Amino acid sequence: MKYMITSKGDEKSDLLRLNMIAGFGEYDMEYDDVEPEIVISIGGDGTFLSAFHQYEERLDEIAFIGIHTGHLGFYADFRPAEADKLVKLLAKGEYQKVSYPLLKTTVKYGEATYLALNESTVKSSGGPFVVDVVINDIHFERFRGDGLCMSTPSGTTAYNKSLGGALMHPSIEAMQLTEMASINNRVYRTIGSPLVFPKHHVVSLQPVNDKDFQISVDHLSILHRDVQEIRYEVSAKKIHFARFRSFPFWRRVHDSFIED
Amino acid sequence: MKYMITSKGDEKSDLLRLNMIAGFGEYDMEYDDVEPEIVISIGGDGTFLSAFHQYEERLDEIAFIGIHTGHLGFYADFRPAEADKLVKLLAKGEYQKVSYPLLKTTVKYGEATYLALNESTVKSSGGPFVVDVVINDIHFERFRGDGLCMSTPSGTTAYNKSLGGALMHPSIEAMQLTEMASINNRVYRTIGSPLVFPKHHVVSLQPVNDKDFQISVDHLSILHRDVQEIRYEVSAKKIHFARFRSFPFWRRVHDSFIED
Amino acid sequence: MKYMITSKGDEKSDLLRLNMIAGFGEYDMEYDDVEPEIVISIGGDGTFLSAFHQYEERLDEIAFIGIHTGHLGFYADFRPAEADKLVKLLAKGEYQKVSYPLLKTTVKYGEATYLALNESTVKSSGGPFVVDVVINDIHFERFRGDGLCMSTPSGTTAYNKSLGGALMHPSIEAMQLTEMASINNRVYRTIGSPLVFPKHHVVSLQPVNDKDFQISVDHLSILHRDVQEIRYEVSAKKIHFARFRSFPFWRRVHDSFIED
Amino acid sequence: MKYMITSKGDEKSDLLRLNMIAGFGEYDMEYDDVEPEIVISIGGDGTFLSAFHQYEERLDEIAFIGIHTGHLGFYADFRPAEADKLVKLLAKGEYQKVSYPLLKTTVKYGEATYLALNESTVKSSGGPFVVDVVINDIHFERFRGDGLCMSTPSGTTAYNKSLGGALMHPSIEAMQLTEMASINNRVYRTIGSPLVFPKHHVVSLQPVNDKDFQISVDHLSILHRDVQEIRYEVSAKKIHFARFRSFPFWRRVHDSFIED
Ligand SMILES: NC(=O)c1ccc[n+]([C@@H]2O[C@H](COP(=O)([O-])OP(=O)(O)OC[C@H]3O[C@@H](n4cnc5c(N)ncnc54)[C@H](OP(=O)(O)O)[C@@H]3O)[C@@H](O)[C@H]2O)c1
Ligand SMILES: NC(=O)c1ccc[n+]([C@@H]2O[C@H](COP(=O)([O-])OP(=O)(O)OC[C@H]3O[C@@H](n4cnc5c(N)ncnc54)[C@H](OP(=O)(O)O)[C@@H]3O)[C@@H](O)[C@H]2O)c1
Ligand SMILES: NC(=O)c1ccc[n+]([C@@H]2O[C@H](COP(=O)([O-])OP(=O)(O)OC[C@H]3O[C@@H](n4cnc5c(N)ncnc54)[C@H](OP(=O)(O)O)[C@@H]3O)[C@@H](O)[C@H]2O)c1
Ligand SMILES: NC(=O)c1ccc[n+]([C@@H]2O[C@H](COP(=O)([O-])OP(=O)(O)OC[C@H]3O[C@@H](n4cnc5c(N)ncnc54)[C@H](OP(=O)(O)O)[C@@H]3O)[C@@H](O)[C@H]2O)c1
Ligand SMILES: [Mn+2]
Ligand SMILES: [Mn+2]
Ligand SMILES: [Mn+2]
Ligand SMILES: [Mn+2]
Repeated sequence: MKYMITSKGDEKSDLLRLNMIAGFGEYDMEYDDVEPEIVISIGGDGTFLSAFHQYEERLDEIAFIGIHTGHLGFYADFRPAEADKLVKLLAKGEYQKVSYPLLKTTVKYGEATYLALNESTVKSSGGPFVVDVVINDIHFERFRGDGLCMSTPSGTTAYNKSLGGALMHPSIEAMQLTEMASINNRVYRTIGSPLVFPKHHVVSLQPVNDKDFQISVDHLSILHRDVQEIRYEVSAKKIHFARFRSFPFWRRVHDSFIED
Repeated sequence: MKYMITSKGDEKSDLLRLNMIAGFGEYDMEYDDVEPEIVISIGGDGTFLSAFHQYEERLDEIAFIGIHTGHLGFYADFRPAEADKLVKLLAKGEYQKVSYPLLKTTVKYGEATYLALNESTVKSSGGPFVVDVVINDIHFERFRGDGLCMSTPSGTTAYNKSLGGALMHPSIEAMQLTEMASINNRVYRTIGSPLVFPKHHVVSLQPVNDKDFQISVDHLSILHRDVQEIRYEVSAKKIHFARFRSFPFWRRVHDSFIED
Repeated sequence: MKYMITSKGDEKSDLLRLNMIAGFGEYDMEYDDVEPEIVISIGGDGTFLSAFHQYEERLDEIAFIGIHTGHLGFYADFRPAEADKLVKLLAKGEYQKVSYPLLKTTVKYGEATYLALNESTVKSSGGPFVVDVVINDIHFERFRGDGLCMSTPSGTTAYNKSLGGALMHPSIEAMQLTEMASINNRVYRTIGSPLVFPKHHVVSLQPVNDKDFQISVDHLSILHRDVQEIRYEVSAKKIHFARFRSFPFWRRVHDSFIED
Repeated sequence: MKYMITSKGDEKSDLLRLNMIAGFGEYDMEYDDVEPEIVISIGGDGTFLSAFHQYEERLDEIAFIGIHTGHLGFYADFRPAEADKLVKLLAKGEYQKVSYPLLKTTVKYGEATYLALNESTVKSSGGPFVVDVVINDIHFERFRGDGLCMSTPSGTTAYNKSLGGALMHPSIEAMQLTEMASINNRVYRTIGSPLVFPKHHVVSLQPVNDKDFQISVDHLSILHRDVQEIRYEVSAKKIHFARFRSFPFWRRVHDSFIED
């Protein structure tokens, strides 16, 4: 099988990467960073997201694995001392594949599309943020605030969590929308609660006055000018994970927020 | 088709009920309150929940319809002035059926089972509330607080909403757990975020010291003594709704919280 | 100086109490549990609150000291290994006094008054909770929910904190009101935010339908029937603390919630 | 008395301004926009804040009055139809003065000072926001998130409110700090609760890595580069309000968020 390794670029990660490559040479496994089937990320969650966006054109051909040399390592399944055992099990093909939903963002002018593994958010180019929120072509609310966040299931432990969103098991094919500091008074009104949307629903944001927005997708943040629409839907594409040990989502959540 | 009507018992509701019965007599529709196929509720959401728990043994044989003479009327599809048109459309059979998920609660001693349309909650019999939260047999957290709430999708606009939970579209077969005033300090720790569980997962609450709990199911509240386990799962049973007009969940939410 | 010691009644606390009494005998200090000037509490925060309510008639004649053999120990200034040094410093009179504000609750029928060191809360006798909230004789809101909490400054780290309230430095002579799961929809509306009231303001709760309420004051909880009014104001009375080492409130907060 | 009027610049406001000037000519009142004693603002709250920052060097020489031709008008005491009666009462000197606390922000490099009527906030220049929070020279927490907000009492109905802060009566000489989307996980920890600081306390923010910050003061937002410290304290200076009718803060709050 062809494989690649992405390193956080610190010393431990580079060297762990050199050892694993050397380990893989002992199994006739071709390192190919153009068309791999297995992508290993050595670092934290930012390094893993970078690895994901490097290969966003080949998502179904690839299965990902993270190694935790970072701080939190939510998407990681392995600590550095397991790295040698990873090489072995991965070479003999003893793993099963797990798929998590992804988020499609579309931006139109007067079209760009993006895939997010954690979330996509929207803020103004500076100055007040005001958008209308249209759900399946019904006008739902006019949002005044700092911004909005739309999150995948596995993204709900991330920025979504800090905004009061719910944590969502990734077997549920959904996306979740949360507010950033909404204004609510006599004249302005938002739902307040996060909203959880099923696979077949479309949430569109439409400008009211200013048409420039700071749009983010995972760690990337781009300015879009003269925007007509930002459309959110659950993607048809999925990320595949290589699992060698049963490591349930809720245990992952527990270890990351409660203890160990 | 056999049918029954439940009234809030105020004057408008009783009289609207008398008129509809008289209307139904003109179509050879048998009023039967033992084995109806259609149950009409005239009142608010409490009246509708009562109607639901009256027939919890016959859920798949029945389709429900609510008429709003109450205050909020979330589960209502009709205002009183449409009542005459309801009789007609229902008699000629021009409706489609919509199904929403339900919540199964099981309580064990040393077993009682209940079905909830909004939610089931747990509090202490007075004195401190402390439980361990076990998800799919993995121990997730020890909860110290006032109580916990587990909510259906259509229940998320209800008590769940007031506790900071997310609103959840009812096409998603899930249940959602939210905290009531959790204690978080140097020594005590909860997740904080609401949790959204898929159909196949089991959440069990297990006592730590006191074993008496105030358990609620929709409007009903019962004391249980010497409790060993409270087990939550998404039910295999569903509630069926008779729909004559397309009335999407998110429009229902909008009309109930934003305007009109 | 006359003194008393209250023990949590576990083995460590009783024995630490016996040693300190024996230590105090070496200084001609009269143990008097009727009219002490110094009250030492050995246990956690519940033990300290009990000690406070034991002497609520003699608040300005007494200065309190807590010793932490409990779990959190927010009101504690000493760990058990410092107990011997406490005896000494307290006998030679090398301490300064610190005063924190208290909360006055008045309940009227058709009058009972209470002093709270943490907070006083109000819930229904079971069934729905609905009250009007009158501030300085202006009608402010009608509250529908689970209950309300009114907290002293030093109480804001306690139940208030779990309800989203702000932490408040005790040099500020104020009381703070927070909601328990308020209902907010098209027809029902509360402020949502906690409210912070100055010394000279009066907040009165007035029943709407049910007139029986579960009223709490610190760890005590009493049923009141046929209630006409619950009136909250910042008390004229203060609790005095004996301080031997500078131990600022914000450091106390840090040690209790962030680390150490 | 010398006086000036600031207009929102829409048609109603300009014309209401022309009429009031003409009204004031009938009383020998000198319009002076250099050294007035009375500053009238015609518009919404943004127009009023602009009026405040225009005269921040002469705060004790001036008393402010707002006229509501905007949308919310929190700082307004008058609607346009009262404008004629305002001219009269203000000319005959029948008013009393009300003073609200202000917030001092100091920024140091390797000093700029600002006065805020609502709040001052801090965010990064793009990229992650990380600061240490030092209270009275004790290190309290390391904040990771989107930013922080420090608010006056009368500012607590504003941005503070949208971030979950408490509303604070302006007789309390305090400032309140609230988080913008803090990150809390196994490794990162913030207090979460808002913090309310008394007049004599100093809160200093100190950079950890990036030293460029987007700092706001009311409607103004400035980039500061190579920042060493951001220091918050309750100002010695106060804003004076001209009151002709008793209009209590809590009634103002009620009218702005509950109804009318
Ligand atoms: N106010 C906020 O909470 C906020 C603001 C902006 C971005 N973010 C998150 O930061 C992500 C990307 O930034 P970055 O990781 O490259 O730098 P970063 O600023 O260090 O990310 C912040 C933290 O989020 C963690 N994280 C990332 N994905 C997660 C997930 N699915 N579940 C739980 N935690 C997760 C990171 O873990 P590691 O320790 O392994 O790096 C890190 O601890 C965004 O996708 C976004 O979700 C959060
Ligand atoms: N702190 C809280 O928020 C709280 C506490 C206890 C119970 N509840 C809710 O009250 C329900 C049953 O009580 P009740 O209706 O008989 O008396 P209730 O006290 O009047 O119910 C409270 C309000 O919830 C509304 N409601 C019920 N189901 C809803 C839903 N699926 N979505 C949105 N709103 C909904 C009711 O609407 P109507 O105006 O049509 O009656 C009423 O406005 C419980 O199942 C529970 O969800 C809420
Ligand atoms: N949902 C909630 O958060 C909730 C519900 C009811 C009561 N309470 C609190 O419990 C207090 C009395 O109960 P209890 O202590 O006898 O039994 P408790 O149930 O053990 O008290 C709960 C926790 O609050 C802590 N606590 C008490 N006063 C505090 C303060 N000023 N600041 C920070 N933490 C404080 C206690 O500390 P220790 O470990 O030292 O005992 C304990 O960790 C009430 O006054 C009330 O504030 C909280
Ligand atoms: N996410 C947020 O909530 C957020 C973000 C940035 C700024 N702000 C607020 O906006 C203020 C300045 O902006 P702006 O007014 O010029 O434009 P703005 O964006 O229109 O201000 C937002 C709203 O805040 C209201 N407001 C201002 N001061 C208030 C107060 N003391 N109490 C209650 N509401 C108040 C404004 O009232 P009017 O209708 O009369 O204009 C407006 O409704 C800032 O000082 C800041 O407090 C809020
Ligand atoms: Mn990272
Ligand atoms: Mn009801
Ligand atoms: Mn205790
Ligand atoms: Mn404005």
